[PDB]
Amino acid sequence: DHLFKVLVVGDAAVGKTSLVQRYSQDSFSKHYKSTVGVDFALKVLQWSDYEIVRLQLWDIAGLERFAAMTRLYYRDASACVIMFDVTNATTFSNSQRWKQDLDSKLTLPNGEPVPCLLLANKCDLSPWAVSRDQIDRFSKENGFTGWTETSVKENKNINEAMRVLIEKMMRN
Amino acid sequence: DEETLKKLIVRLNNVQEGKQIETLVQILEDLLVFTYSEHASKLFQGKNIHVPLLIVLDSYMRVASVQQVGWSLLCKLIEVCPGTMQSLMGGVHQLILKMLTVHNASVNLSVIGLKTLDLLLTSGKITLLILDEESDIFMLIFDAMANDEVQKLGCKALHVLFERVSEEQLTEFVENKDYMILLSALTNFKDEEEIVLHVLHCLHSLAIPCNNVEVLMSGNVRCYNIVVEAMKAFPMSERIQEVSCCLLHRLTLGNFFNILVLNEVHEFVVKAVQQYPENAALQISALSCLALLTETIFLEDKLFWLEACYKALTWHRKNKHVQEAACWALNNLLMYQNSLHEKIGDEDGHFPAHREVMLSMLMHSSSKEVFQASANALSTLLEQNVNFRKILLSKGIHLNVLELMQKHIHSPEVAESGCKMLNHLFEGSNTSLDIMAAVVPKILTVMKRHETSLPVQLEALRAILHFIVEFHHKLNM
Ligand SMILES: Nc1nc2c(ncn2[C@@H]2O[C@H](COP(=O)(O)OP(=O)(O)NP(=O)(O)O)[C@H](O)[C@H]2O)c(=O)[nH]1
Ligand SMILES: [Mg+2]
Repeated sequence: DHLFKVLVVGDAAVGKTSLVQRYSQDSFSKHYKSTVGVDFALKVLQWSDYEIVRLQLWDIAGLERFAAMTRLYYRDASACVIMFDVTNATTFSNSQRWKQDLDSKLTLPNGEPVPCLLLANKCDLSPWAVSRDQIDRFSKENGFTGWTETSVKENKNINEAMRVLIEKMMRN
Repeated sequence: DEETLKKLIVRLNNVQEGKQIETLVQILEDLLVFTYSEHASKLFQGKNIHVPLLIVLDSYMRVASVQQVGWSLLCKLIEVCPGTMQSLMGGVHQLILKMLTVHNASVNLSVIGLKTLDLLLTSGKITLLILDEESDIFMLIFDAMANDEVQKLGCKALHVLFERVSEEQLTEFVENKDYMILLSALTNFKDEEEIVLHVLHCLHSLAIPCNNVEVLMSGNVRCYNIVVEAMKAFPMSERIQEVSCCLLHRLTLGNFFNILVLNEVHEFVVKAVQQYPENAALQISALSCLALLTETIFLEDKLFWLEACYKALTWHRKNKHVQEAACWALNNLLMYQNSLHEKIGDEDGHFPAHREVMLSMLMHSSSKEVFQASANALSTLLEQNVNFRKILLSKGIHLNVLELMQKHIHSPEVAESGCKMLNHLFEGSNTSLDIMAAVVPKILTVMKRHETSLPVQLEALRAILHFIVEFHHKLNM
C-alpha cells in the first residue's frame, strides 16, 4: 500500500471542486461557488491485488493568482494537474502561468518534473468545445505528460484521465 | 572651493592657538553643512581632520569651544560621509566616554555627546568596545539623568546597551537602574511617543531574567504603567502596542493571578489584535499571552478571539510560530468555553478553522510544536462537536497523521498527542478491515517505541480499545 498527494490548480470559477467532488464525493454539476481556501479530498483505488493506493487531492484556490504561490503547498507533493475552462483564452494564459510557476517551484527526489496533465474542463458547452487542434500546440510545446478533454457535470472522461495520470505517476 | 578646505585642514594640523583653531573649526563646520555637493565628503576621510581636534579636546578639557563644536563637526561629517563609520573601525569610544566623564556636566555639552553616541551605536561592532571601556558607560548614562532631548537620547541608547550587559548585570541594574528610567521618564515624558517606545523596550530588555519578575511586580508598577501607556499614549501606534504586547507575553508566570489587572490587560490584548492584524508584530505574543490569561480568567470576547485567530491563521500561513501560537490559543479558549462548538464550522457565519488547522499541520511537518498544538486543538474540537467526526476522516486525516508520527518518533509528546487525537476522532465510529490494517500496526509500533511514558501508553490503549471492535476470511488475515 502507498499514499500520494495530488495538487489541482487552475483559473478561478472553473469548477475546480466540481471535479474533485465528482471523483471522490461522487458529486457532479451542482451550484457554482467560489473556493475561498485550500480544500482536501480522499480517494482510495484498488489498483492491484494486495496493493491499495490512497490519494489526497488538494484543490488550490486560484483567486489569489497574483499572490506568491507558496512552495509549502507543493512541498512533499507527489503529483499535480492543471485544469482550465475552455471558454476563455485568459484561462489558457493562466494555465501557462501555473505551468511556469510549478516548473520553477517544484522538486522531485529524482529531480525530473512531476507528471502534469492538461484537463479541458466542461467540453459539454458551446462554442469552444472540441478545439483540440489549438490545444495540441501547447500539448506538445509544454511537454506535458498527458492532455484530455473533460466535462465535470457529465463526468464523461474524468475517470479514464485520472486512471491514466495515476498510472503514469506510479510508472515513475 | 576645495582649495579653501585644503587650507583649513592644513591649518588644523598646526595646533598653535586654541581660539584660532576653534574659530577655524566653527567656520569649517558652518561651511560643511550644505547641500551644494559632496566636497566635504571628498573620499579622503582623513583622521587628521578630527583626531587632533579630539586629542586637543581631551587633553585641554577646559577648552569648552572645541568640546561644543568638534562633536557637532564629527556628527555632521558622519551624517555626510557615507564611509565615516567604516573609517571608525577597520579608540574613538574611549575619547567620547572620557568626554562624557570628565567635563560633560553642562546640558549643551551633554546633549551633543549623547547624540553622537546614539548615532555611532547604529553602526554596530563598536558596542563591544563601548562595554569594555574604563569610564563606566552605564554609570555615565545613569548620572546623565533632566531635559527632554537628553531623555529621548538617553533611551535610543541603552536600548542597545541592554543586549549583552549580562543577566547578572541586569540583576544589579534592577536594584537601582529601574528608578533612573521608569520613575525618571515614563512619568516625565508621558507625552513623548519615541521616549515611551524606548523606555518600554528597555523594560523588555531588562525583563529577561526570571528572578526580576518579583522585583517588577513589587507594587504592580510594570503592569499599571504599560496598561496606561497602551490605553492613552498609543491608541493607534503599532510599535508601542507591539512592544507592550511583548512585555505582556514575557511577564506571564505563576503569579498570573493579577485578577483586575488580568481583565484590563486581556481587554488591551483584544484591542491590539483587533487593530493591527498584518504582521507577527502583535499576533504571536498576544495569542500566547491571551491563551494563558484566558485559561486563568475564565475560571462576545470568545467570538472576537475566534475571528482574530482565524485571520491569524489566514494571513501568516508561512510562519510556523504564528500558526502554533494561534492554534494553541484556539485550543485553550475552546477548552474552557464549549458553547461556541456550533459557532465554528464550514457553514456561513462560522469560521472554517478546521481546514486551516489541517493545512497548517501538513505545511509544517518538520516542527513538533505546531503539530502538538494544532493536534490538541482539533482533538478538543472533535471532542466538543460530534458532527465533525467522519468528515475529517473522509478528508484524509488518519493515514496522514500516521505518516507524521512515522516521521516524528523521537519525542513522546507528539506520540501522546497523536494517540489522544486518534482516540477522540475514532470514538463512536465503525471502521473496515483496511482501516484496521492501516491503523493498528502503526500505533502498535509507536507504542512500542515509547513504552516508558505513561500518557502515551494510556492514550494508545484507549485508542486500540475504541478501534478494535468472504468477510471472515479477510478478517482472519
Ligand atoms: N456550463 C456548465 N457549468 C457547469 C458544468 N458543470 C458544472 N458547472 C457549474 O460550474 C460551477 C463551478 O463552481 P465551483 O465548483 O464551486 O468552482 P471552483 O472552481 O471550485 N471555485 P474556485 O475557483 O475558487 O476553486 C458548478 O460546478 C456548476 O454550477 C457544465 O457541464 N457546464
Ligand atoms: Mg474550487
